[PDB]
Amino acid sequence: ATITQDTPINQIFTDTALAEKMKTVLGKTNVTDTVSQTDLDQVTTLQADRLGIKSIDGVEYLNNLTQINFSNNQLTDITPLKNLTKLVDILMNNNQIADITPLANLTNLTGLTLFNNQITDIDPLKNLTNLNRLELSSNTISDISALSGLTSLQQLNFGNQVTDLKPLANLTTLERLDISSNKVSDISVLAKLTNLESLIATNNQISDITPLGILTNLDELSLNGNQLKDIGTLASLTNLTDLDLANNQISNLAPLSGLTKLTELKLGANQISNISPLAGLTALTNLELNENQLEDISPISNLKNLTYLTLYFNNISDISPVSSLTKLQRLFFYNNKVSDVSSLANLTNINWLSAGHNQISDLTPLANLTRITQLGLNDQAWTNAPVNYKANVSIPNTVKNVTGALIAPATISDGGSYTEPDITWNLPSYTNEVSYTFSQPVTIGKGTTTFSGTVTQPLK
Amino acid sequence: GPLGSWVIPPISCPENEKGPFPKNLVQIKSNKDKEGKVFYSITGQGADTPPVGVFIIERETGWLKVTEPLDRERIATYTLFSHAVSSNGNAVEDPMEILITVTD
Ligand SMILES: [Ca+2]
Ligand SMILES: [Ca+2]
Ligand SMILES: [Cl-]
Ligand SMILES: [Cl-]
Ligand SMILES: [Cl-]
Ligand SMILES: [Cl-]
Repeated sequence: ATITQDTPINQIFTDTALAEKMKTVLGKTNVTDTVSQTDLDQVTTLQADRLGIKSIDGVEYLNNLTQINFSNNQLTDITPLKNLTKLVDILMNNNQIADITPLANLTNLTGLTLFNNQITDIDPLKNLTNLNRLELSSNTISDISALSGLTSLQQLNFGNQVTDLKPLANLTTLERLDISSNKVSDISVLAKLTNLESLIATNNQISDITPLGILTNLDELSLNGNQLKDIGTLASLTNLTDLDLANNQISNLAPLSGLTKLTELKLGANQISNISPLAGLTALTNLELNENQLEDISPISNLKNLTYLTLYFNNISDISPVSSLTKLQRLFFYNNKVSDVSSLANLTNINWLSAGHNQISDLTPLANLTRITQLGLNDQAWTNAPVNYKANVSIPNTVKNVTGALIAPATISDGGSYTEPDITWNLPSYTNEVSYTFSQPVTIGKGTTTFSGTVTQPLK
Repeated sequence: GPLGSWVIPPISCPENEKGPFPKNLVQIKSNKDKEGKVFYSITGQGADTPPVGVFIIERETGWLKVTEPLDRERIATYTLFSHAVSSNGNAVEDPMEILITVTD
């Protein structure tokens, strides 16, 4: 493919978006301006991403191309690349490519990015043995037998129907792998990938992690959204710094106790009632413990490096163990049983404070947390100690804003009324309980919410 | 107020990251997901305004991902917004401004 006479750019590059790009690459001022083969020979790299290109017809004349970026376009047919054998890197994620047969003879390729396309058949990749980086996630690939000979791969992903991982067996140079969202259960082959440093395997059907036992070079592991219960194997992975085990069925955290290099640990949406095994994980800056069965959190008291902590959707009454976590910047404990927030006054650098659906009646301990930018105090609820039923029965309102002033009730049950500080009822006969609600917008620092709730008053 | 039921950690990504791309940054979450199915989306710089698609979000899972290596000297921060809409077509949260900082 060679230009033998000065030819208009728009007659070489037929796609109108690619002609416009090439006009600029080639230093011209009109897409009808003529160019020669020596003009086209000057083009060794091409960054043509994000331009609405449908066809790359004309690339075939760019005889000196070594690198291309056609990502984020509308490419289908990639036939024009077939004879650009000097190509060593291709970026073509986010297109509509199905047939990659044109890539089969580009044997000098070391990097190939094809994620988010319409690829099913990867058999043309068999002869690309020089590949060290290959991205195939967000496709409809179900068979990786074509990858079996790509023994220089260091970075790899694929998707989304690859259940048989056996073809990875000889890819011992793999350092970074992502097999997320492939409905994979059997990860036994991974034991062979002894140089693996990062394994991402979210949203699969993994229950047996024993194959990871000998993968002691792992520093990053994500098994978020699987069916894990027994995590005993993880005790061997002492180089782990970033571990995600969220959305599983884990109860026994003892295997994690010796993983002292962990800085990020995600355990949300499990079956944890005992975090005593986490007490020695002092390098932790991020810890997620939401959606468990926690009550006692006293083991968290030594984790002084924590800047991000989730505890929402537990059964915690005593939040006080967070008082020593003075570096905390974001704290989330919506849906717990906390009434006493006195200890939070110690979290002077808190920015995000999410404390809705607790039993909080008094905001005064939060008054000085002026670095707050995001706040949540909705839907509190508690039951007062019982009082005696009388026809003209009154109780003191105990709901206090950040200023210390009482918050007037929004609603009062059984036709009751309010005048500060008493809520008074007029009941016909005996009733076992009355109630009231409150709803008050409030800002602390720059964080805004509605401090609201429902107070139940039993009558004996 | 603005926080609503959002659960988001601070987001920073080193420049010149090694593949494979796309890479998961954080899993954006709204606890309105306890009331019904929620669908996540992102708008702004690096999402639907230039450079488009540098950051993407997986609609059902909330996984915020980066699609390519970053360069601090080229863009040092991205100002994005996360959105959460129910299966009955209504926003369940106010959109949250997320500042992504590109580090060393
Ligand atoms: Ca959840
Ligand atoms: Ca740089
Ligand atoms: Cl270019
Ligand atoms: Cl979680
Ligand atoms: Cl600090
Ligand atoms: Cl909240």
